[PDB]
Parts: sequence; C-alpha cells; structure tokens
Amino acid sequence: LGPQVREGELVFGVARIFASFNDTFVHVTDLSGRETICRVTGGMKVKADRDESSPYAAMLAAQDVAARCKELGITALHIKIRATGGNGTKTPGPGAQSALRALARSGMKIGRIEDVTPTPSDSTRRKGGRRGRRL
Amino acid sequence: VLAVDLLNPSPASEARKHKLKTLVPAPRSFFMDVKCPGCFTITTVFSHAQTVVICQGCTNVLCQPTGGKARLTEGCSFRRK
Amino acid sequence: APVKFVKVTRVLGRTGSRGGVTQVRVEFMDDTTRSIIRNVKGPVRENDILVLLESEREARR
Amino acid sequence: VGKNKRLSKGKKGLKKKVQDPFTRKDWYNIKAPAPFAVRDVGKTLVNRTTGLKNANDALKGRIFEVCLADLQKDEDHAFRKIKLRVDEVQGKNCLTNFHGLDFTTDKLRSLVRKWQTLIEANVTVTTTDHYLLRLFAIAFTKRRPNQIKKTTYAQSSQIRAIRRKMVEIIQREAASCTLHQLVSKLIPEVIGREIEKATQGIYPLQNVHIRKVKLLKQPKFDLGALMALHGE
Amino acid sequence: VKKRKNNGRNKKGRGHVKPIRCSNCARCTPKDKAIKRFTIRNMVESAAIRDISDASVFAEYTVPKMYLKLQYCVSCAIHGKIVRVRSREGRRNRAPPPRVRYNK
RNA sequence: GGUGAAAUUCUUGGAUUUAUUGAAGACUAACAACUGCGAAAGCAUUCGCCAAGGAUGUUUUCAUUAAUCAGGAACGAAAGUUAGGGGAUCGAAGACGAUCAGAUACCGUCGUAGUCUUAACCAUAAACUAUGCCGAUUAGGGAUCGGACGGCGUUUAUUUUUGA
Ligand SMILES: [Zn+2]
Ligand SMILES: [Zn+2]
Repeated sequence: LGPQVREGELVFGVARIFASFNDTFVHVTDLSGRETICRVTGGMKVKADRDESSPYAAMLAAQDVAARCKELGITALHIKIRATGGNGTKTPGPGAQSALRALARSGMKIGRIEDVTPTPSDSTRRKGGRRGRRL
Repeated sequence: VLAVDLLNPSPASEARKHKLKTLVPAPRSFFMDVKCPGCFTITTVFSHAQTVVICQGCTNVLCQPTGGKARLTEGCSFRRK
Repeated sequence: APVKFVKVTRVLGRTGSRGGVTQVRVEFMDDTTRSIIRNVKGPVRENDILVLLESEREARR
Repeated sequence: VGKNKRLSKGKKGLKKKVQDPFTRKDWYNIKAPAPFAVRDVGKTLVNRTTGLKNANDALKGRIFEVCLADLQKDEDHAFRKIKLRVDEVQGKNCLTNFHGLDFTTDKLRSLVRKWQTLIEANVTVTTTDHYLLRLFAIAFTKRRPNQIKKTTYAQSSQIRAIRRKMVEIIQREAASCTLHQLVSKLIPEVIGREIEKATQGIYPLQNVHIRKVKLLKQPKFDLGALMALHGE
Repeated sequence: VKKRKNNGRNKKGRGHVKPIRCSNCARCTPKDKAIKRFTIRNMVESAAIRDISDASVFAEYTVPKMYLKLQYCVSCAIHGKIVRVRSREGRRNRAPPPRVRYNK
C-alpha cells in the first residue's frame, strides 16, 4: 500500500501548481516527473465556471489532495509554482497562493519553493495584432 | 571683464590654452638627447616620433611610437636640449 | 465543526460601496501569537467578541 | 462543472469495471555517486514486474532533480541543482551518475542589475573519457570602494579580451580530466576563482560563475566503471 | 503647438528603434516611449509567511522573492492609474516621487 | 478553452496536465541609458576573412587646388509586382459564434495571399527637429562619450611603464 520505512524518516513528493488566469491545477507526482499520484483541478469543485480561478476554489481542491495523498505514505512536498508563460502574463494567477497555504495548514510538510515559469529568449509574434484588443 | 588688457596675458594663463589659440602659435614639442646604457653614443630624438628609432651603434631600440609622445625604454635617461 | 472564538482589538476604517461593511482585525483569544484580518457587517467596538465559522479565508487589505 | 459534458464517453462507450491501479505498485531506493556526501536521496514508484513487461526496462532512463544543498548537507550551495540518471538496478536499489548542472532561476535574476556590464561565453570540450559536454560562463563588472561615478561600464574592446580569456582557461582545466575528476572541481568552484585571478589586469570583474553544464555524447556503457564509484 | 519639448519620446541622436509589446493590450510601441516599472516582491504575502515558516523542515527558512518588469503603452498607463495628469508648470519635473519612509 | 458574462471547438477512439527524445522555420529577452555609429532610409548572440570611415597627435608634404548648385546621376522603411526555394508563428480576403432595433464592425474559434530568402522592378511616408548649406561674433553652470597632457594616493598582477 505504502512505502515501508521507519517512524523517524519521512518520504518526499513534489507538487506542480499551474495557476493561470482562467483555472488552477494541483498536480502531485513522485520524486521524478514520470508517475502521477493525484491531480484535481479547480473546475471540479465549482459549479459556475466563472469562479474556476477564484481563490476559494483553489483551497477546496488543495484540501482533498492532502487527504488523498495521506494514505499513500507521502508526507512532505516540494513546490513549483508556474504562470502561463511563453507569450503569457508571467504573473501567477489569483489561486496560486490560496492552494499553497491549504497544504501547509492540513499538516503536510513543505520545503524548497521555486518558480519554473518558462521564459523565451526571443519569441515568435504574439496574438492580438499591432493595435491590440480595443475593448 | 569689461576692462581687460588683451596685450599682456599672464604666462600662467598662456600655459592652459590650446597650442593654436594663444596670441601667437608656438609648438609644445622638443628634441632630446638619449643615453643608452649599453653604448656611449648620443642620439637626437623627437618627442613625438612616429617611427621606431634605432641607435647607430650596437643596434638597440630606444623608443616605441604611440598615440601621443613616444615612450622610452625603461632603462634609459634623457635631457631636454 | 471546530468553531473558533475571536476578539476585536482595533478597527481599521470603513469599507464597502455604501459604508455598510466595516473591516476589523481580530484575535483568536486562545493562541495569542496568531492574528488575522476579517470582515464584519455590523457595528463593532473594541473588546467585542465574534464567532468564526471558518478561519482560512482572510480578506483583502 | 458537472453539467457541461455533452459528448461524454464519445461516439459509443461503456463504463469501466476494475479501478484503484495503485494496488500493483512497488517502491525502490535511489543511490548517489562517490564524490557526494549523502547517498540516499528519496524513493521511487513503479508498476510490479509481470509477463511481457519487465520492471527494469522502465528504470533505465529516468532522471532526478536534487538540490546540491541536500547532497552536501550545506546551505551555502542552495542555488545549484543537478540531475542524476539511472543506469543499473540492483535488488531494490537504483544506481545513478552525473547528468548536468544548472543554477536556480531566482539567483540568476537577482544578479543582473542596471548600470553594469554582463559578459557571457561558452565553449565545448571533451575529456579523456570520451564525453562531449558544454560549459557556460558568466561575470559582471565590479564597483570600486572610492568610486563616485554613477555607472561602471567596460569598453567593447575590453569585453572581447575577457571573453577570449574565459575560453582559454576552460579548455586548459578540462583538457586532462575524467568525468569523475571534473565533477570534483565543480562543487568547490575552482574554475571561477581561477578565472578571476587571470582577468584581474583587464578589469576587476566580480561574480565569476559557471552557469550550467550539459553533456551531448556518451561512450559505451562500461558497467565496470559504474560499480567502482558505487558501493564503497 | 508642441506640448512637450522632448515630444514625450526621449529619442534624439538616432533614426529608428525597435518596438515592444504592451503588457496589457499587446500593442506595439517604441521601447523609449513605454512606461517601465520594476517590481520586487515575495512569493507569499506577509500574513501567510508564518504558516509556511512553521511548516518547513529546514529550521529557519527564507521565502524567495520574485522579480518582474511590466511595461505599458500610455493608453493603458493612465487607465490603470500608474501615472496621472499633471499641471502645466508641474509637467517639467522628472524627479521620482519621495516614497514614504515613516508611514505615520 | 475563452470572456464583463456566454457560445462555436476538443474530449475515457484518454482531452487538459506530467517527464524524456526528434524535426522544421522565424527571432535575438533581462544587461539597455535623456548612451554609441552612419549621407539619409537604418543598424543589438559568437568567431574568421575582405575592403572602407570619424576624431585626436605631429617642428611631415602640395600651395588656392575652395562654397553652393538649373538640367543630370547613386542609395531610398512598409505595402505591392515577376520567376524559383521555404512555409513554424501571426494574419488582409473568406466561413461561423455572440452583442444589438439593425452589426457586412469592436469581442471569440478557424483560415488564403503575405510575413523569410535568391535574381530583377517600383521610388512613395507625420521620409519630422514640421527648423536648407558655408563662415564670424555674443552668458553663467554642472553632467556625459572618444583622444592627448599634468598630479596626490589606493588596488593589483613575473606585478614596474600599462589597466581600474
Ligand atoms: Zn651602443
Ligand atoms: Zn496597452
């Protein structure tokens, strides 16, 4: 069911939070990125689809991750926040910080926060035109 | 100002103006005699020489050209003649 | 539900579009170290006592 | 949202029967090469070995991101992360060796500042062991304690002199080394401190670092070499 | 009439400069004309630092910062109240505003 | 997914998300500024080759060889045109979804010419400092880029002279 280990030691995971301006993703994998352990999005919790990015929805989605990952044996997480990136805003969305607290309050351990948003050295042309969205 | 003697500027004031903007133009370069340690000869060298100067005896370099006034070899002495 | 009790120590201006809402800083009166920011609808004085159903929402500014 | 699905399962489908795929997983330990201090770095998960699907084939091309602070038990090296690639699988154990190096994102953004000059260069090199790997370098101008002038800028002619000096030093140091030998030089930052002394005459040039290293080619597997560093 | 001596551009001594993309409406403007703001902030807001601090496994911990450089066209600059209209005499004053260092 | 709010569209024929690897074309972030070069248009990753240019320095050389120019000639952003190569991204025309009394638009999902390059045409821009070119004189100040000269110190190297 879970990894056999002495009571003193604790096993580590990594959480990859993708927070855009339209939705928020909570994703837990093993130490490497190959195997997914749990994943729940903000749209599963809210029923009005204009609140998928709301900070309230991120808290609910983050809480049951700790419950679902508790019996697997994993007890600590690494965190990697990322924005849309590329040609996007590069500013993490409103739900980026709400989800991080709910893992800490639920009782899980935290270490090595980092930001992994991908940035281009020189990008292709960006959507919109030369005059932008005129509304 | 408004009352100045233009005919007789102080010598200190003429040491700061451009070489061409004084009352009468005058060069600020000179010739010099260089004492090579190796030999006993005397050579006349321009202060702003653009070419590498070779002494007549023992064939030793005495100066290296540069942007302004040529720099002498470290082990050499000169007098302004 | 593990309901918590909080007490008001200072009031920090009046918010809202029409001044109905007021913003106060509360104290959990069981762990004196912790302190958060909350929002209240009615009139509030210092040393007032409030009952909080959930203690993880906080408020803007 | 529950009430948005229209096509659902698709053109035509039926529900599933068996669930909870986590009942057939297994856990393995991960080890570390010789130069690093601590060897245990965590746990890994995989499907149980079965017919037509051996477990060892899935644990031969995985890489892990481990912060250098954990390996050396020192918080000074808190901005460098390196990768370890699994090669051989003993009984409930995975063996790994060096696979690269890279700075953290936040440390690099704090270094670059206005009214300074940024100098960067790169060069490929191969070791006595036929490893083809590439190195990056970075440096910045240094202010003087009694300086009054606002900006410290170097002339582009001086920049090329420094850039030429960087390439010469890197080739000389990595000319006669092995991959194990080279890694032992990266963690004490020997390259950076040696570069600073040589370029002292051209310009002060504070904050010399090796930004990242990645390898391009590998020789035959040579299982004998892997066991030499492991199991000490 | 000229409203500004520098034409509101800051470009003298050259003929052309490559444009950039606005961070809000994705418009194209010359780089020297855009309004640029550099911001340094923490990963988490000050109320949430305590919850992260006592949940760590590294004794004392310091949350990292985040560094951004936003840059806008003038149309998006004064609608978001980044800058605002000044008086005729007050226009010619380019000193940065004195940030409050006491905060009452 | 996307929006002020929605829809068109994709999805257990596994969408979205996660790690490793490959191919193709375009572009050179941060450093980057009341800073540099060019007759103007313009020009920003590294290194090799080729010819050209400004300023400074000079007790070199020629001795009026000069200024501006009707007609005349070279270069001249973007779009557009003629033949091949290339065709990732954006996107005139076109097709749909909403809004609206109407919406051939502003907003959203697709998408052809074009966007890139070689060999030839075109010769127009708010091509703007809305300010033609050469020469003389007229007031105070502190910043800055390139070269030379003078000076008290600090720093530093196979170290001095040089560089900061
Ligand atoms: Zn002699
Ligand atoms: Zn804008």
